[PDB]
Amino acid sequence: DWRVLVVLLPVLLAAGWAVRNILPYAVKQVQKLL
Amino acid sequence: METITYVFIFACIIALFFFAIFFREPPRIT
Amino acid sequence: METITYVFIFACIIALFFFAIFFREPPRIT
Amino acid sequence: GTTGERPFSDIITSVRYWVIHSITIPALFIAGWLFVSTGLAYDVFGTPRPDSYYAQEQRSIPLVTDRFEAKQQVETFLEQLK
Amino acid sequence: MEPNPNRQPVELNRTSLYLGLLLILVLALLFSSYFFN
Amino acid sequence: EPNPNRQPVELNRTSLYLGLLLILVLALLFSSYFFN
Amino acid sequence: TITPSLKGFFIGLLSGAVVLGLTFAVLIAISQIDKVQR
Amino acid sequence: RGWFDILDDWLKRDRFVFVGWSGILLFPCAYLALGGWLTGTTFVTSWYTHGLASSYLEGCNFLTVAVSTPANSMGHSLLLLWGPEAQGDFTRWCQLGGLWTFIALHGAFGLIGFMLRQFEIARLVGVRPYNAIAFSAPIAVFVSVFLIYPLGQSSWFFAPSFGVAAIFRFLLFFQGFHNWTLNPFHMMGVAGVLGGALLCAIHGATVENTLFQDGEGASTFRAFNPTQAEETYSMVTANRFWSQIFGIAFSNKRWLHFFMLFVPVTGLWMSAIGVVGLALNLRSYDFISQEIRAAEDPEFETFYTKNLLLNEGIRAWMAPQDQPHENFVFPEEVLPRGNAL
Amino acid sequence: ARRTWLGDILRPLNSEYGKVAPGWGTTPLMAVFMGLFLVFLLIILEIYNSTLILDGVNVSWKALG
Amino acid sequence: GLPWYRVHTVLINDPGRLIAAHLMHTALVAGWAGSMALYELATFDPSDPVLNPMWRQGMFVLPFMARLGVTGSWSGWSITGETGIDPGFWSFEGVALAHIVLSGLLFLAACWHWVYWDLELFRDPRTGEPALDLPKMFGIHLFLAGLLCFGFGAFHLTGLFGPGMWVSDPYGLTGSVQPVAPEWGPDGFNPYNPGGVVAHHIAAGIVGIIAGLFHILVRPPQRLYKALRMGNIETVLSSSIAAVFFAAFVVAGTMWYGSATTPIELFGPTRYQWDSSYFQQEINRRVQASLASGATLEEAWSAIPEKLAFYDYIGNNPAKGGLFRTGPMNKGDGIAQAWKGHAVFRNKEGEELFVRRMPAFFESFPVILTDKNGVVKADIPFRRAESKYSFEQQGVTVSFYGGELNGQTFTDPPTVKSYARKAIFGEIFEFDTETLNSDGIFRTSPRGWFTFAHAVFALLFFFGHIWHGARTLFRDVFSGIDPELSPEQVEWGFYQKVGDVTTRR
Amino acid sequence: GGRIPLWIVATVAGMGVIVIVGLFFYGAYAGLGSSL
Amino acid sequence: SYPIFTVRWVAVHTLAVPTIFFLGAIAAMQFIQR
Amino acid sequence: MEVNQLGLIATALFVLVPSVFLIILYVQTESQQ
Amino acid sequence: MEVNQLGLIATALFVLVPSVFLIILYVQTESQ
Ligand code: CLA
Ligand code: CLA
Ligand code: CLA
Ligand code: CLA
Ligand code: CLA
Ligand SMILES: CC1=C(/C=C/C(C)=C/C=C/C(C)=C/C=C/C=C(C)/C=C/C=C(C)/C=C/C2=C(C)CCCC2(C)C)C(C)(C)CCC1
Ligand SMILES: CC1=C(/C=C/C(C)=C/C=C/C(C)=C/C=C/C=C(C)/C=C/C=C(C)/C=C/C2=C(C)CCCC2(C)C)C(C)(C)CCC1
Ligand SMILES: CCCCCCCCCCCCCCCCCC(=O)O
Repeated sequence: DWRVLVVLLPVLLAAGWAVRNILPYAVKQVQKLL
Repeated sequence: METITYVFIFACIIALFFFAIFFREPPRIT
Repeated sequence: METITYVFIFACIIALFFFAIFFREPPRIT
Repeated sequence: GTTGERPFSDIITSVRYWVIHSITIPALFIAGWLFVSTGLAYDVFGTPRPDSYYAQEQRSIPLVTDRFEAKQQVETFLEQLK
Repeated sequence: MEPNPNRQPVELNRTSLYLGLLLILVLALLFSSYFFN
Repeated sequence: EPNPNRQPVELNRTSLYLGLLLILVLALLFSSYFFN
Repeated sequence: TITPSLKGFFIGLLSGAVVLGLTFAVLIAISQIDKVQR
Repeated sequence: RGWFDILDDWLKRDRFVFVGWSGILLFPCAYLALGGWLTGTTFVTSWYTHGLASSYLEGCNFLTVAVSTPANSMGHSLLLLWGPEAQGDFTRWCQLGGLWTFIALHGAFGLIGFMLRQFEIARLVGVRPYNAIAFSAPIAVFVSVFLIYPLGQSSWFFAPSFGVAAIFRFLLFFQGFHNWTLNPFHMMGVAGVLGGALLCAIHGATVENTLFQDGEGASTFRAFNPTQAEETYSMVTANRFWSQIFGIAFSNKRWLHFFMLFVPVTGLWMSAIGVVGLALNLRSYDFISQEIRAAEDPEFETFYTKNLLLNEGIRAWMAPQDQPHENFVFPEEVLPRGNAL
Repeated sequence: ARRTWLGDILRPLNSEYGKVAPGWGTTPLMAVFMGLFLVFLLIILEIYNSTLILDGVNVSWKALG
Repeated sequence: GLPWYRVHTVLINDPGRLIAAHLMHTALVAGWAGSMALYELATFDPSDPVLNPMWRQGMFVLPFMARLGVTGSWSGWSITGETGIDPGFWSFEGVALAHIVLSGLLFLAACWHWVYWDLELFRDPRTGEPALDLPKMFGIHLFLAGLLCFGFGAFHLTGLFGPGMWVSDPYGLTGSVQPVAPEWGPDGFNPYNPGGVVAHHIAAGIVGIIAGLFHILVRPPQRLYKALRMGNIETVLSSSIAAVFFAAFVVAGTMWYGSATTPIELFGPTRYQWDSSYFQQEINRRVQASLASGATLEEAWSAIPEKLAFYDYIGNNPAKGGLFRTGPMNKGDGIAQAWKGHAVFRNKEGEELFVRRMPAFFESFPVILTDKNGVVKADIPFRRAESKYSFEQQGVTVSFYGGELNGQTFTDPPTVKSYARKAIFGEIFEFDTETLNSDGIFRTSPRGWFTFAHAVFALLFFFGHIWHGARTLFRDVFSGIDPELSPEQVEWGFYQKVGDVTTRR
Repeated sequence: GGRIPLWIVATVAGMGVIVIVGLFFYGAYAGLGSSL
Repeated sequence: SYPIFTVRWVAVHTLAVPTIFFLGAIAAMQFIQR
Repeated sequence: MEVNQLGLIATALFVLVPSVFLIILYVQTESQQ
Repeated sequence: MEVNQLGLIATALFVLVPSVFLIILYVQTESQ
């Protein structure tokens, strides 16, 4: 039902926001990992 | 006989205290 | 309990016979 | 005396850490709040609301008394509320 | 046949004797009430 | 300042057997009278 | 025959195999990627 | 050097949190036992198994929340999520008490995982495995109390529920029904726990008050170096002090620290034996000689008879609400009561 | 050491101390039987527990007649 | 020298004297069996298997001889009550004497192996050192175990060449030793199906023979030999202890819950039969049938076998004892003599009332009488001044059907309460308390004592497993850790893999 | 790297704990579990 | 040179993420009325 | 008081048997030195 | 048979006490 999306939306946005600010630095890590 | 037994065991512990303190193996340094 | 006590003592004596014979101090010509 | 991970004191005093987490922390706090304020927590877990421990004129506990009909017993208790 | 070479002396020092007697006497003091019941 | 009069004591295996035999046979004799 | 609790037993058995196998698939992949250097 | 050795390599990497092969069992089970308890105490009722509220959602506080035992009607059912009682319905599973078995069973396997971790790390580092051996005592306590004890009784219902006040209720149950304070195996446990706490305090204090002056600061902590060869306190002065204060003293540093292992571990093992007896209602409830005399002689009174009256009050007064499945109706006139109260 | 008639007969039975098969040997096959035995003990446990209910298996004293 | 707790380690590298010590232990255990049986025979009363069965008398090994087919005495009695029987040599007495002779023979063998410890069999032929090939020994011993397990199932339990085993009806009324056919279907795993016990020993016995042959012919993998220290006899001790505590937990559980191998005529009822009113439901079923076919109340209850009524009594419930209440159950409530009859309570208006039965948890319990609907109608009050439900006020009477008191009614309130206090225990019996000077306090049965001892040993053997397993895997540091242990090896980050010096950075 | 001074992180975090815990104690007197 | 995602990172968030969610849910509970 | 009679023999042997064991071990240690 | 109850302990100690004395003397003779 609808209450599940209301509960899940802040989490997705927080994970979305973290993925944005960190993506350039995560990509370097995967790489130096040859 | 049970009073005698309790008191007997208790008396043995007190006597053991005496030997354990005054007739211990003396601690000797190094 | 008295029957058990009599038999226990008798059995210890037979055991003593075994050790006294087969585990004696051997007589040595000294 | 280090195993190669970044020191904690360096992370939590860093600006980038606080950029990410000043969003991620309130979001999680708000999500948990909504889990309760929407009533979803009652439904997921089957926890009685203050109005549904008893029927109106009822002072008997709805106690499960059968091992293999237990699920059905709960369900019958719930119907007797509505 | 040689004598058995795995034999070892056994020891119990005086302090261990005091500890063991104390253990046994205190255990007897504790359990004697339940034996008499 | 140890005491010069101390001596070791001895009991050889034969004396143990004899002594154990005395005690067990004495117990076997008197036990009937103890039980009465 | 095939009772409801026997189906559930198989459900439980399959679920555990999936959890165990997925866990070891991940552990093996990571260990291949990030080896220790000797 | 195949996939097994490559996995061995990765599990045993020196990292902030050592993993190891034992971590495969420990970390899932520990996390789930702990997460199960926090989930249940925050959200899950005990209305259908006990007639009790038991979560923060219901109005309870940290002292009164619990993950409560299943209903007596479940017997010793494993209460698997997919089993015949809940039939895969997560909600019914919570209401029937499934979180209790979840926590107890995952907790048990987590304890195994932790003791294997102690073995694993000790082997890699090169020390003797005595920390693992000492941990046998918490394991015996957990399994005897949470598993063996309810398995001897009618159902899981009579195991301890996982909560502060629920455990308090467990203590009082055991007084009134088992007369557990009278049990010599518990008394040996008491002596091991209080003897351990004594040894802990007295040893810590002794070291701290026989320190060598190894620096000039008034804070004496700074004057220790983990790689120094020298003892940081005087065993000789500590021995003299205690010999003259108490009559006897330690003289062997190894015996002392072994004895500190020995005393609380042995105590816990003894109490576990006593609970195994109580699984069968094999109590030390009575002294037969006291009861024969007191039945015949109404002027004979001891602290022993005084306590049994207390036990009888506890049983009659808590049983109806504590064992709701039994439908005990005790009319007022049958309740044991002294004068006025 | 003392030789005896019976000792000479049993001798080859105590003569391969330390002999191993190379590497992992039959360890994979062992693991298969261990896994089968686990599932088999689970079934026995859950029948006794009444978590696994099988048709015509009445886990009760009344299965004596 | 050796500390006291290590004296027996002098056997670790002495296979001969290890065998001698193991022989001495085996002699002592068989001798205990013989002595225990003789004691039980000197104290057992066989005159009433109904109200004074073996399990009311504190018999412990007698039920285990009976379980496998030994049922009679050279004195002419048998435990099923049959009289004028000839059991042959394998009476209780003959079993006892066989174990005593076996104990004496093992004792002599122990002497020989201790004296002649230096047998060339025990020496590695290449190195001349004492050595035991533990992998092959395991295969030989497993093959032997498999043969015995199979033989015991195929011949003894089937009756193909042997007596069978104890079997009975679901209510423990008509037990006897009978040959048992294997149950090969899924009901063979039903713990209450005796046929499964037969199939188990045939199937597992073959598996043991096959696995035995495997372990004789196939060497352990090098990986497994080194991991489990298969050159070290203490690894066998560690795993043997684990197997043994596992087995001990299983036999404790099946004793407590009941199975086809723990019948109630040999060990007594379980606590769960009290919890579930297992015998009371069967009794009511029979009375209702007698009532359905027009028999009177007196006739219906009189048809109830005393043996069945004696099961429906909390004094035979094994969860009613105490740790230091010693001896046979007869020492507590007394020697049961007769069923007094079934007590029926009625109030002044003729409603049948029911005494609330004592639950096993409670050392004492109030006297509360209810109607069929659970509504309280009478009790024995504690505080008298505001009593509403006294027997005096409610006119409670008791009548008896069947048994000794059949057809009698009592109306004087103190007699009626007296029977009401007994009725919380279930069916009411006449006991002899003088013969044993019984003190009136419930004791547990052999089912309770066996379970207690084996659950406690199992727990303690868990610690033995952990101890000797630790000693096996950590042999090299038993006496202490390396005095040259590098600080770089225990500090963090020096090595990539913990304790592996080849992973230095 | 070392931007936000640690002592400021500790103060704000510590006052956040105080706020959340204080709200739980306020809740002991209001609504569910208050006895009213 | 420091990695961002580690075993440590996982363990930390495994605990920290549901903790904040739970504190949010318990905070809301303080305003429930009967 | 009507106590279990065997309590006395049980108590006496409980004390005596392990105590004697320890005394035996201690005295023969001393005569080694 | 109605025997004297203290006869068991009297017999038991009659055996144990002097026997233990001898054993103590003998074992310490052997270890020197
Ligand atoms: C180390 C990890 C671990 C361990 C030991 C356990 C242990 C347990 N869990 Mg937990 N669990 C875990 C991780 C773990 N869990 C994780 C990661 C999750 C999240 C997904 C859960 C979620 C969870 C829930 C929700 C529940 C449990 C439950 C249980 C219990 C019963 C499990 C069972 O019957 O298994 C049976 C399964 C096996 C033993 C698998 C063995 C596989 C064999 C070796 C091979 C089989 C081959 C396969 C079937 C063939 C494939 C066929 C295909 C081709 C068709 C037990 C105590 C239950 C419980 O606590 O009830 C009270 C329960 O309801 N677990
Ligand atoms: C002087 C008072 C005193 C003392 C010192 C003790 C001492 C003891 N009591 Mg007794 N008790 C007393 C009075 C006392 N009692 C009285 C008056 C009563 C009333 C009759 C009782 C009733 C009583 C009962 C009913 C029981 C005890 C038990 C015990 C033992 C508990 C041992 C232990 O640590 O368990 C603690 C538990 C463990 C060690 C289990 C393992 C725990 C794991 C390792 C925890 C892991 C935690 C996890 C990592 C993180 C969780 C965090 C989460 C909170 C957020 C101990 C011997 C118990 C016992 O005998 O056990 C056999 C028991 O069941 N007592
Ligand atoms: C058609 C063939 C066949 C048949 C009909 C049977 C029939 C039977 N087998 Mg056999 N079996 C067979 C073939 C067969 N077997 C073969 C080929 C093997 C391989 C060699 C075995 C190996 C085997 C074993 C190993 C066992 C049986 C058992 C049984 C019985 C099961 C009922 C029972 O009481 O379980 C009761 C037993 C269990 C339910 C197992 C519970 C295990 C627990 C849960 C493990 C936990 C231990 C742990 C330390 C817990 C301690 C702490 C705890 C208290 C918390 C029954 C007589 C069991 C038995 O003898 O019971 C008396 C048993 O243990 N069988
Ligand atoms: C598995 C072992 C086992 C079991 C279950 C039984 C069971 C039974 N026996 Mg048998 N018996 C056994 C072994 C066993 N016996 C052995 C080995 C002997 C030879 C000594 C006997 C000799 C024997 C006789 C002579 C008699 C029985 C009788 C009985 C019955 C009553 C038992 C009773 O009152 O217990 C009482 C139990 C206790 C009081 C518990 C004692 C446990 C103590 C408290 C433990 C000590 C704790 C320890 C010191 C702590 C220190 C640890 C710390 C230092 C670390 C019962 C059916 C009696 C009967 O009715 O026969 C017809 C009877 O007269 N038995
Ligand atoms: C088949 C079982 C078995 C076997 C063969 C052994 C064998 C051994 N053990 Mg292990 N152990 C076991 C079970 C077993 N243990 C169990 C169940 C436990 C947990 C209690 C332990 C705990 C344990 C420890 C902690 C230690 C050993 C040690 C040893 C070694 C020296 C023992 C010694 O000299 O004792 C000498 C013992 C005495 C002189 C007197 C003991 C008297 C006890 C306390 C009471 C006696 C009761 C009665 C006589 C026997 C009742 C039998 C009952 C079980 C039925 C030896 C290799 C020692 C070792 O590793 O040394 C290197 C050691 O330190 N064991
Ligand atoms: C069960 C289950 C599961 C799981 C789950 C989980 C895993 C969970 C988790 C959970 C979590 C993980 C949670 C957490 C929470 C937490 C919290 C809630 C906390 C709180 C705390 C606090 C309150 C504190 C504070 C304080 C104080 C008070 C004082 C001092 C300071 C401090 C700060 C410490 C699953 C899914 C499988 C499914 C099935 C079931
Ligand atoms: C030489 C010979 C002979 C003889 C033999 C004999 C005579 C034997 C005997 C034997 C015996 C007769 C044995 C017995 C044994 C016993 C024992 C082995 C016991 C044990 C016990 C115990 C171990 C116990 C313990 C305890 C107690 C005391 C208390 C409680 C707890 C318990 C249980 C722990 C003949 C003629 C054949 C032939 C030729 C040769
Ligand atoms: C041997 C170790 C195995 C441990 C694995 C843990 C098992 C994983 C459990 C996760 C299963 C949850 C699925 C529940 C399905 C219920 C739905 C249904 O019954 O229809």
